[PDB]
Amino acid sequence: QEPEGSGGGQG
Amino acid sequence: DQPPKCDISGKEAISALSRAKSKHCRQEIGETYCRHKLGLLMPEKVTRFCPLEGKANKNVWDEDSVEYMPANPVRIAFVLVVHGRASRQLQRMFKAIYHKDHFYYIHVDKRSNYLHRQVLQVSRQYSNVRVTPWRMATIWGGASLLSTYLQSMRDLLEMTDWPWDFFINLSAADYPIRTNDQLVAFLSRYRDMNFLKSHGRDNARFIRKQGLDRLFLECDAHMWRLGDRRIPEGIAVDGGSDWFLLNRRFVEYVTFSTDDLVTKMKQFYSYTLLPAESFFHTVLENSPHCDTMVDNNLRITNWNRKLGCKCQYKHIVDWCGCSPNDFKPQDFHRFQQTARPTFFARKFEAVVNQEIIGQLDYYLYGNYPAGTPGLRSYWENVYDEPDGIHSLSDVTLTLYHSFARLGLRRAETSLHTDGENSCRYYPMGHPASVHLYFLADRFQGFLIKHHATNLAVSKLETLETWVMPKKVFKIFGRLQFSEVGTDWDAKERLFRNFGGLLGPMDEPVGMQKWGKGPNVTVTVIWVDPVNVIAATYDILIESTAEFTHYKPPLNLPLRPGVWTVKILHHWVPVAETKFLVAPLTFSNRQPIKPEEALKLHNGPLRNAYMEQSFQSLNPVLSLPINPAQVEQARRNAASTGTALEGWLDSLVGGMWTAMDICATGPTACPVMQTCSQTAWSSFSPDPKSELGAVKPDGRLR
Ligand code: NA
Repeated sequence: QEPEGSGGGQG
Repeated sequence: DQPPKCDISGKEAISALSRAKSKHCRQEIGETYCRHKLGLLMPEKVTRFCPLEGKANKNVWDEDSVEYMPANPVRIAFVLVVHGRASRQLQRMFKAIYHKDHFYYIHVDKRSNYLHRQVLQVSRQYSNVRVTPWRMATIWGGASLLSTYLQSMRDLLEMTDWPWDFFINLSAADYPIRTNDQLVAFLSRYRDMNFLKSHGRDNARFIRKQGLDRLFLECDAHMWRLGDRRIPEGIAVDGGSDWFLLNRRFVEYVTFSTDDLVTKMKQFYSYTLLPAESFFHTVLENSPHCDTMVDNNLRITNWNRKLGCKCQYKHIVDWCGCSPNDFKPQDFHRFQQTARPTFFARKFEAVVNQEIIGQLDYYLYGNYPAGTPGLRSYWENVYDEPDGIHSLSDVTLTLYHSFARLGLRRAETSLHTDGENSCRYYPMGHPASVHLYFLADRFQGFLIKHHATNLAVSKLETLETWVMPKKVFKIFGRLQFSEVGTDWDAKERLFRNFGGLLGPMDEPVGMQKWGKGPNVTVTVIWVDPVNVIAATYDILIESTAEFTHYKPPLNLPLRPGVWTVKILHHWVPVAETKFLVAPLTFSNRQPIKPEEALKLHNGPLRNAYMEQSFQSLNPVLSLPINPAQVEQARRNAASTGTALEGWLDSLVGGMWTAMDICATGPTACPVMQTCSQTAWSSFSPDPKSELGAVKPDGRLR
């Protein structure tokens, strides 16, 4: 249901 | 310490060089940066071989499609990439997915030696199970995970005696949500397709969130960010989940092709964060096989980014990452959806919630026979002798030793006689193994296996002791629970230090659990073993808050003994809990010496836990400081050997109970039961995780 991808940005 | 081959001015590279530890790592950081500086490291343009104007997006839905019986069923190569301690859950999942016509190739993280030894026992029993002889340390987000998959694909293609048709990767936290028969029927119908799931958002944002436009290097079990880089021109870059199913024809292409696309992408993704989330999508969509892609990985992933995005890998990678949550029983209905085809799901953890694993396994392959033992229990090894006491800490070594002595004392007092007591023991050596013990998703404590001399017959015996912690939480407000521990898991909302084992140099964390209601404010008070008040603070509990936690900055070392944490509401008592800071009997795995014990067990380096003082609160809260107890605490601080052991075991005995003790072999103690005949021992029967002979239908379950 939710999007895929484990990256959450630089911070 | 030779200088670099080029001037290094990038802010990110200088930061990585200052934080790196080994000379080999600083050198490799320098070489990578300088090669990229000259434009010789990354490709700038790449050939696209796909004849399609864009993406394919082939369609795959009727539930009755999976009920037919194929004449030419596919045979599957499962690649299991695993780490950690949960061998019995991996065995349970392996049982559910096993069929004699498939193949299983298991890579165990280099750092998980216990799990590797358990996996070797499986590979020795079955001819269609093999372990990778090479083993990488596959850190989260590491470049090494793509190296692992690529090498495993080359290995599998060269295994001529294993004629497989599909490639499927799984972790120890995956589980099937449909039967093997249904999986085979579906893949036999679509054997020329590839199953990869794309992110499902704006592609430009996906690139930035993944850090795909940044240069990374894996070294010293860390992913170092070294600067920026350009996306290569001429190709479409895509990505999403790194859990997929790929047919043999495409794996062959990836492994043996020497064309411009595969060559340059293998170089690009050698220096990429989370490479397996993007490399296979990008190659497939730009290759001659682009028209075989189905935008569905046949998985349900339990994303809950309100909880799973806490930048919890900052110590492992120079980036922020997210992780899926563990399923709970209320999620069972999600496995029965028929919108799209799905055959696996993640994540599952038996130390977090096993009930849902049980529901799923029995729904798929039926209940176990009545009277089957251990179905609601779970055992997880957390120390195994072959790995050595230097793999423990001084804290866990000290306390595991004390739990074993607590069990020997139970054995002695459980025999009622007026003659020689044949249940008196003398401890020998170090613990042989330690297990966590759960029952019905409730933590029951530790199981310690250890050796001891039975003194009446003067013979060595091997025993296992069960110790359980005493309840210490004591209460129309909203507060439901309160606990002190370390290694708080913000995603699963629990302490991963399950037993709450703490020593004087640990930094404890206080947690509170709340029910629904109006917003409120409360006061938290930390009290040390001689009634010194260490810290006080207020906290707002908003009407939506479910968990709160905070780690007060307490000067070290902490005074050993039983601490107390109190919660008040405008001076009105609300609840309290206790926790143990244990004195240590070991120093670098050696018996501690007087000079060491005095410096560690006499309270903080300074005379105070914080700059701010709270002596004015002792009378208001009725917490008087007894001069006598303060003197004795200083006396205890100087003790070693026998006196120190008595002090420790006195404290452990007040916070832990020896529930039972059993013998693994023959024993001279008449009241001791055999471990295999108990309900709690790690030697007792556990058929849900036991692997036996292959059945006529080719199954183990
Ligand atoms: Na084998």
